[PDB]
Amino acid sequence: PGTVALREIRRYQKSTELLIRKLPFQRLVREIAQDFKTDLRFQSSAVMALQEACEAYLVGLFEDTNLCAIHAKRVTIMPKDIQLARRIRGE
Amino acid sequence: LRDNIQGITKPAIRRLARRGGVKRISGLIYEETRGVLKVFLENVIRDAVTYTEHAKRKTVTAMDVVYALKRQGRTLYGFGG
Amino acid sequence: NIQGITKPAIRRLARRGGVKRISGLIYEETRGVLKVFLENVIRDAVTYTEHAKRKTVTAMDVVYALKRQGRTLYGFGG
Amino acid sequence: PFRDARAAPDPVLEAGPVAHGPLPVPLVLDNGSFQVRAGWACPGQDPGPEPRLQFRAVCARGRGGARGASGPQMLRSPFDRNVPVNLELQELLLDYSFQHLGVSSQGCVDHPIVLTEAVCNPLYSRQMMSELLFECYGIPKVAYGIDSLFSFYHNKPKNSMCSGLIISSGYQCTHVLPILEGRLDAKNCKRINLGGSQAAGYLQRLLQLKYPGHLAAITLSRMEEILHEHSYIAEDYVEELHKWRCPDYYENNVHKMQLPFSVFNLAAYHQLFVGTERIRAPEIIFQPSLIGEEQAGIAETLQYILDRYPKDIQEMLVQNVFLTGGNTMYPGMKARMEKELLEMRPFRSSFQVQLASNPVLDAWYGARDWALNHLDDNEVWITRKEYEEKGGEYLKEHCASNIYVPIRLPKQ
DNA sequence: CGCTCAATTGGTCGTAGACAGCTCTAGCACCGCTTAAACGCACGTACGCGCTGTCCCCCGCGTTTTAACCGCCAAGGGGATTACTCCCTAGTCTCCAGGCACGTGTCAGATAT
Ligand SMILES: Nc1ncnc2c1ncn2[C@@H]1O[C@H](COP(=O)(O)OP(=O)(O)O)[C@@H](O)[C@H]1O
Repeated sequence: PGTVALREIRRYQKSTELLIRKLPFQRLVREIAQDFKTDLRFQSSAVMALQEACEAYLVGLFEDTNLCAIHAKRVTIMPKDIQLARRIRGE
Repeated sequence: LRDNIQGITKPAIRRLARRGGVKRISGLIYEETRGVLKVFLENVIRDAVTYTEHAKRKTVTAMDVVYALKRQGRTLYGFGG
Repeated sequence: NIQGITKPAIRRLARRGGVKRISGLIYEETRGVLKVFLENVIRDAVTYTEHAKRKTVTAMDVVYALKRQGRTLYGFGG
Repeated sequence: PFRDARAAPDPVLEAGPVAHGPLPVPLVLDNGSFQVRAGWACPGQDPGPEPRLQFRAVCARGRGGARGASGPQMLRSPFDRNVPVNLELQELLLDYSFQHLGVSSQGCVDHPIVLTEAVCNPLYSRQMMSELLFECYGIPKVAYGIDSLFSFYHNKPKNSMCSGLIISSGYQCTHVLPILEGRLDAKNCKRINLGGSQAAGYLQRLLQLKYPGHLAAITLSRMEEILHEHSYIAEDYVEELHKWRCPDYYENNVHKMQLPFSVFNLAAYHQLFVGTERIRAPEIIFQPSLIGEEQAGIAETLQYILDRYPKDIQEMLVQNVFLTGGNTMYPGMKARMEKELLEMRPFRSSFQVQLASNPVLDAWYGARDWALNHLDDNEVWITRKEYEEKGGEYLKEHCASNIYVPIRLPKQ
């Protein structure tokens, strides 16, 4: 079989909530803020605005990577498809 | 500890990939994505803090990040500003 | 009359971009890319010109169009 | 300034020579990825006066219906990695050579021949070559051998069971040939995939990148002047490129030949200054990592093959390190090679480095003086009646020649 | 080559959360109305650098036939999916605890009613 993942696509495209676990994301946001500068602290709405921008940005990256792999006649993504998707965007 | 960005879990990155519409995912992709995910905050949190540092507040507001996202060309609705 | 921009000129642009092998359906499809780009900077420029009410399409109106598209230029007016 | 090359020689002859005893004088022919070299053997004379067809082995034809452009007067050549791998150009190369050598009367090549082959030759290539040589040309008997072993056979102290290393160089290779009592030890012979073509192409690419004013005026046929006449190989490379570091050495030692002529003009007709560059193209065979490609190069391969062997058989063979072919023409080659060897011999031990009497021509004179002596060794030559049963992969293991391996090829 | 089977996608019942009309409040800048500043639309008046056909050679193009290459054929074996096995940390929700702001404190000692 090896292909019913196509039903996951349709489920997670029907769904529209945020997908990364809030605590892990908040821990990472704080860790990246705290080694950047002292005593920066985030309102919940700022962490949510960050996470929505991140996940929308990654959905864009995966759509772009999909078209790179489809263009390469693949049905699979490798890190090189992401590195094209960065250089072709200028990222 | 799990602070190595591996706290962004394999199935969570794979679910973002599935919403993104991609089929077979090679096992290095999760870690390549965690690399991009750091760099996106090294743009967005960094510039959002330069807006927090306009007022020199302790609290980061949703406005502070929306201004950084606006100068970085990825505007966001629902939070206002 | 688009054919005034030549088969070697469309090759030359790709060669200035450093291309090795090509396939010839690139040429007319590249005239398609160029047509929409060239039309966009023209229509933007004429839109800025008609705000200044002159019939004479003028360099700074093209600069305002290109600057709206994020592009800065010099020698003509700058 | 540069000179330019010259062509259209006079190798025009009667249908052939005749000599006393057995009448058929053999042809002596060298293949070559750089140049083919040929002639009638001229037997009974030691000072063999006229090798002929000493020509760059590259060809074309007039596609409008004019002529085959086989000889000297884009381009293709019948060799890749020093092995012949062609028919449709190999034919007109051999036909051209046979036209100028002469053929006695008719549609068969009458006289027996000696012909060069690679240090090891792929079985199929000998099959194709022998198939051209016997199906089309129909020679009565044929001999095979290696340029390096022929030029050694020319330069030997005696016609005896000598041993040594042969160091060889040319268009796409250099080879290190351990020879034990006249037998090539093919189990531990080695080659590096670099030489004359790579050095010339490298020296071109340096001048293409360093002087972007003259990009079409520089070409391999001008590189050959600076490569064979202005370049030299360092006695120790970091010691030479160190003394090039001070301008007072540089400006006095740099070579400075003008391009062909029509701002003081040299911005268009430049002196193309070369100083370290006239060392770099030589060094390639010693340090192939001057190119991108990782291989041991001549110094580490020479060390690697020697530590395969018991210490006594090393000392009795390293007494004859022989330099021949191609890039061994560089001035200073012996003085580099004997230093690189001194650095790896046991502390008091003796060794000797011998440079060929003519590092380009001695393969032909070797095959010539070989054929003059082995003329009626009827067991040694591949006879036409042997090719009537042997498939064309076949070889016989005579002195100064390659090692046959018992094998058979399917072909239909 | 079209069935039987083991599983969803989709359907009906459920239950209380998350709307949107109150139900007013009372804070305020919108709307009205004169007052007043200065320059917008008007507009001569200097005189032009886009376009109209002469003279002459430049660049693009068609034609030709080598020979590299993409589209394709099938197979190669290792790494992504489908699914089970088990270990932990995301979320719940809790109490702890402290910075920002507002307010009474008060009476002193610095300033003026
Ligand atoms: N001056 C030269 N420069 C470059 N290569 C040369 C020169 N003289 C001879 N050769 C080289 O000699 C090498 C081997 O000997 P060659 O005479 O050509 O006979 P063969 O190829 O049959 O062994 C060839 O790879 C050829 O490039």
